[PDB]
Amino acid sequence: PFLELDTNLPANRVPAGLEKRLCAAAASILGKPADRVNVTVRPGLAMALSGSTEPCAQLSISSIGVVGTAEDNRSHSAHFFEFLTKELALGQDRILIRFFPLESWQIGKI
Amino acid sequence: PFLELDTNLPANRVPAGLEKRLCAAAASILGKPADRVNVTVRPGLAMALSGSTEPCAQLSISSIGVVGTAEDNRSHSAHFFEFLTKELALGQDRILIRFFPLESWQIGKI
Amino acid sequence: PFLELDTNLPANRVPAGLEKRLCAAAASILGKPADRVNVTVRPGLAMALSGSTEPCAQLSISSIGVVGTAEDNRSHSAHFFEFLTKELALGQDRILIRFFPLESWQIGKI
Ligand SMILES: O=C(O)c1cccc(-c2cc(C(=O)O)ncc2C(=O)O)c1
Ligand SMILES: O=C(O)c1cccc(-c2cc(C(=O)O)ncc2C(=O)O)c1
Ligand SMILES: O=C(O)c1cccc(-c2cc(C(=O)O)ncc2C(=O)O)c1
Repeated sequence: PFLELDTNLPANRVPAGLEKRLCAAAASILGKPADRVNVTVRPGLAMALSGSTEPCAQLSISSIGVVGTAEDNRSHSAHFFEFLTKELALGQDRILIRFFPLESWQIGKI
Repeated sequence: PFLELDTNLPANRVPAGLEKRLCAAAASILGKPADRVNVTVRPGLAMALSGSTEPCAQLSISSIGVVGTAEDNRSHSAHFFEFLTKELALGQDRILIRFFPLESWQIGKI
Repeated sequence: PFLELDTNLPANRVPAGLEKRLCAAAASILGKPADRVNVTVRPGLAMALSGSTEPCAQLSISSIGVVGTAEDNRSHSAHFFEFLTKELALGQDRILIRFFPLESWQIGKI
């Protein structure tokens, strides 16, 4: 799976090694091996979420695994909110998650 | 809606509070309440647009609202070009917009 | 076409003008004119790829040109791995490419 996290938290306000803890958490949450988990964190951005510029984060999750129902993703979403609220001291209303299906042909390795 | 703006303008060359003005503009343009508008600005990137490295910007707009016709989006596009040309002193040829449909199930809140 | 490259290489460790060489390479690889090629490089990010935080890069390629088969993209992928391995001194296992189809209506110019 492919995780992309944008935040207006400055790089020096983001916990050291967040990308490592999010990778291991994502493997456990999504039930995938760690060696197939990809995380990108882009801190220090200018962001407005739900109309406001308080600290926030946007998480994109892209995977062959993504099933196009709310319920299929709701347990995953709940875990990712719990992870990000504790790591970045964000309220529940300062995080949004977007899920994107992928197919095998779209992924280039070699 | 979800707005993502990449630019090669350095962070200190981007107008203070662009993310706030783009959020309010987007609400007015897309006819959505401000509290459902999300903006991310990523300045200081290395960018080539239409083959050149002059100042430029790429805007992604993702929404349940996006209708898969040029004409449905053309009035929106026109407004976003007018907004970005004036804020970032870019010519019309230095901006590209991409529209992406979303469905409700893809969005995780809580 | 639209190329987006994320890397954990610091901006000052990324070769000067990578965005220009990637633009010209992409035009030659994808068989498109340079003036329709768009490249974004976002360096200095925190990244884990295949579970690890060694230097890596993620390349997204979005185009009307993208055909939904592995084989249609495999020659393109091979060229982009060859380009990035030599520019960023990354091993083959430290790069992942994702291909995304676009339709004309999604692209706003003016
Ligand atoms: O399934 C494969 O063998 C394969 C081939 C290329 C890439 C991937 C892949 C897919 C996903 C995902 O969609 O969640 N995540 C990680 C990988 C990967 O192997 O890096 C998987
Ligand atoms: O429609 C809802 O109630 C709902 C639930 C979760 C997320 C969103 C949503 C959708 C969009 C959009 O697709 O343009 N924009 C903002 C939101 C949001 O409520 O944050 C809307
Ligand atoms: O085909 C067109 O005339 C046209 C109109 C608007 C945007 C684009 C376009 C499409 C792609 C692509 O999907 O690979 N790449 C570059 C462009 C562009 O003209 O900037 C093309």
